[PDB]
Amino acid sequence: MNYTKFDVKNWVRREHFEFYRHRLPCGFSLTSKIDITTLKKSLDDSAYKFYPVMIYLIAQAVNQFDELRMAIKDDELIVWDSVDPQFTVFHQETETFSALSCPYSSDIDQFMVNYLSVMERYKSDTKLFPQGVTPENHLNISALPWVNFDSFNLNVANFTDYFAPIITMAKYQQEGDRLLLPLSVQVHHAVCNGFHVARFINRLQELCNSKLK
Amino acid sequence: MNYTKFDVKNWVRREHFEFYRHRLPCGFSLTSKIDITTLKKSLDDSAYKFYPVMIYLIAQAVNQFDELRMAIKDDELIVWDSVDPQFTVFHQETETFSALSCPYSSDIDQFMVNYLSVMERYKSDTKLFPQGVTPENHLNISALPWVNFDSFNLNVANFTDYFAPIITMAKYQQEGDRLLLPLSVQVHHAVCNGFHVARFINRLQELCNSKLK
Amino acid sequence: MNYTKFDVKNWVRREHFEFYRHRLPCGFSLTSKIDITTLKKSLDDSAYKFYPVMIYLIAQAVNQFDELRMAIKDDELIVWDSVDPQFTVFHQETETFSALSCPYSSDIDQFMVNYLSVMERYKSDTKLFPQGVTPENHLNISALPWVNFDSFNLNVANFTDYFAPIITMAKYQQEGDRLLLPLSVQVHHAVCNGFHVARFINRLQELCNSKLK
Ligand SMILES: [Co+2]
Ligand SMILES: [Co+2]
Ligand SMILES: [Co+2]
Ligand SMILES: [Co+2]
Ligand SMILES: [Co+2]
Ligand SMILES: [Co+2]
Repeated sequence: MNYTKFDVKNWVRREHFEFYRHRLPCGFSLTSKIDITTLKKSLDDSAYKFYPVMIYLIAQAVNQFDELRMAIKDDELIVWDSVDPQFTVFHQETETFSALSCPYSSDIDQFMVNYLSVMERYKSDTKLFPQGVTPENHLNISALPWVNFDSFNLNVANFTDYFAPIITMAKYQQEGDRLLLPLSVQVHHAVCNGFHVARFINRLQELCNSKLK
Repeated sequence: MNYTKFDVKNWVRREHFEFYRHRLPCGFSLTSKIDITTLKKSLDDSAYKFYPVMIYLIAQAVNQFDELRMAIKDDELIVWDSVDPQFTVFHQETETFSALSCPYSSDIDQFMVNYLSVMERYKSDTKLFPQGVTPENHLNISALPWVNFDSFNLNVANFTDYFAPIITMAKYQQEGDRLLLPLSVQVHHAVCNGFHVARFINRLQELCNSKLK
Repeated sequence: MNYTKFDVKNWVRREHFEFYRHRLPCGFSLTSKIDITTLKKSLDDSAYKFYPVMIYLIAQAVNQFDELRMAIKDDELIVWDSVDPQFTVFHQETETFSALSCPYSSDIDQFMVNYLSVMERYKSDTKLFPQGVTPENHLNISALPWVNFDSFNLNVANFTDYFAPIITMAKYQQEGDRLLLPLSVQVHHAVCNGFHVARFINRLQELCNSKLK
């Protein structure tokens, strides 16, 4: 068991969780711009690719905060020890997207090897879920490289007890001397508030500004 | 009775109200940036705090327009003579937010005294609604001070006949020579359209640019 | 018959369509900024008005891509040969909006004549749908000229099998040496993905940068 059953009996956010879960079911999206000036430099002195490093960096930050790793399993509220990213891959020949995942690793070079192999194996597989069933301990990551956006938001009919963060990136752009990346974060309010989203974004920004390895 | 029953029989927006209320239930959110350069200067020559003045200023503008003060009471469509703001307060020890309100006043200094006392009284109260039942004649105001956003949007499951405006502020930032504040406005389309939201924002901007007292 | 019944039996996006249509009903909105510097120049050397040219230009691009012209008719998935725009008109005396449409034409001057006459005929008609029943082969276009927005999003209760794109424009603004127009695109995920929205926006931008006639 790769999760811990959360002591909700005793949880300080108990009232908050039930209000936003059942009283006023709510989630929100917010788009913010990440300075990736430093990151671009780091990439430049390396052989790492952009999409693969963002995946890694987002999964790395989601994995430092518990509230971004919450779920319901057995009608119980759990916390995943770790999450693996499910990212999108564009298929040029069909104009559709496939969703892929691979195991997260604190070792970036091991991450990269995991990524390239999943990519090699399923590159021509235009099914929606080429690997089958999505692992429950996941996060969704996606990228719209062709257009810059100031906003993005998913309008989903029903969102009951779906607590995995959905992260979307747009095309970066030169905003003077800075290179910025619009990143949309969408979460459920039962487990995550505005503070927790801000704390993830401040952490991701830190990481973009640090050495890769 | 602190409201007037609206003559809907005769209302020019009658068809519009029923279409967006029952035919195609709809609301929208929009985020715009308020120049608060002047405001910062005003604050600087004063002892007023930021969050408290924004609250006051938003409640002041919501209180000049009727359509932002609408509601259903008794299955009747009403207009509130006045509304009191319900703002959020962050509790650092629990990572949760409390919602508080206090009486609106055209006298800012009286507003401030109302604010500080409600704050003093409930500062350590991490309940969600420390004061109990929210007053019906309200508006929601909230602030995400830790992160700058270009967009924000609430995804609420059901929104039936909930006509109170929800306003969210982000961290301001220096956009050249200007200090700007992302402000998200979310409303129901039955009572408020794009014109009315724009008219509120143009009015709030005016007010940010004027003397406080 | 102004549509073709789509071979969905054989469609490469078959799985994608049913997943986002029934499994996880989903749509999204995204706001991007269109450089209309060139366009302003073109207008300047002409007698064309802004709202009318944007309408024309958006309808022109929607009409080059099939996926933006999809619908359900007879429980069948169709593609419209062509679509006519339904745009909004502000009535200053009532503070409400009317929705109007007129026939699309590859000849801009013919477009303009169609537009001016529909405008002349229904200018003082504050009904919501002054012309009656909206043509099925449409797109919605709207404009909020009074305020600049970085984001916009419609929160619609139910969106079942409604595949027509909704496009919203804000007030442009001078962003240094460029004049930019925030444009919000909202679509259903069953027929349109992030690639297809980006491809529409890249096409509209091209068109803004080209001669009118
Ligand atoms: Co419950
Ligand atoms: Co860990
Ligand atoms: Co009705
Ligand atoms: Co009054
Ligand atoms: Co089905
Ligand atoms: Co054609």
